[PDB]
Amino acid sequence: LRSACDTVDTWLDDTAKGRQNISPDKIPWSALKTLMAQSIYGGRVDNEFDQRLLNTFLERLFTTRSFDSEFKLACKVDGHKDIQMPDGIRREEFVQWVELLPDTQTPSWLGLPNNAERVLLTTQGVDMISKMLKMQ
Amino acid sequence: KELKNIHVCLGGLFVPEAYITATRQYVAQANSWSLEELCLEVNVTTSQGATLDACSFGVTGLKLQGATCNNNKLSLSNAISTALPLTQLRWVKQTNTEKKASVVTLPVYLNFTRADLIFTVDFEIATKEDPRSFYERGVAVLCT
Repeated sequence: LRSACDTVDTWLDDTAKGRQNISPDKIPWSALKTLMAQSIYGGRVDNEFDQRLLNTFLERLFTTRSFDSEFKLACKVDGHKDIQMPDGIRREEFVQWVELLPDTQTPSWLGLPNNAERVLLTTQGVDMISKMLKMQ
Repeated sequence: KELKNIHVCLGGLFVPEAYITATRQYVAQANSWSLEELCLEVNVTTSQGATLDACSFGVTGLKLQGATCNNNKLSLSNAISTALPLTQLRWVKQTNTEKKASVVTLPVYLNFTRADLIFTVDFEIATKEDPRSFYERGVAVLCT
């Protein structure tokens, strides 16, 4: 994450040469995506299908469309509702958006099927029973 | 010669990857081609015991994870594993015409741990299913 933050700052400063408002289409999306595809979060990947998955997220999230009003971070999490991109221009607006996220996270937030947590949740529930019983 | 006509459970084989290479080497030998010149076409049958072409091989026990196969057209599924009755692995001369904008390459792992890749299959998706959704949901095929 820190390396990705430095890369974002390095290339944004390179393009926006001391300016107040850089055009979204002038943001170096190719530089940011490739460096994260190959070096940052990419250097750990030793699997082509995991590499393709990493490329898929980077291609979806880092474009000029991310600055549009109706950008969609996730689609159809619960079948009907989905997560919208906040229309913020300042940091505090984004932090407010994060704090207003519901406590109803499902693996569909991650692009996974909602049944991915079924076995994992079931084991923990049995694990909680075993731990409670042991302390009795 | 009867080794070609017998259906094979890839999970049972000790080295399933070598069987994939052997079938690729078998077809290129008859047609005097190179192994790089053969691409793997996959056909899934409703029932086992179907007509086996000269350049085709029957494989049993493949399990589709996160999707269903219907008429060689994958659709996303909310089930965990879908059994593939009989998968025909057919080797054909490569024509390097790229993808088809509705084709997903699915990894075929040996078991549920997905620690060992055996080979890759190409399927055609159906409806408006985004191929990227197949990538994000971890759609794959298991040998056992």
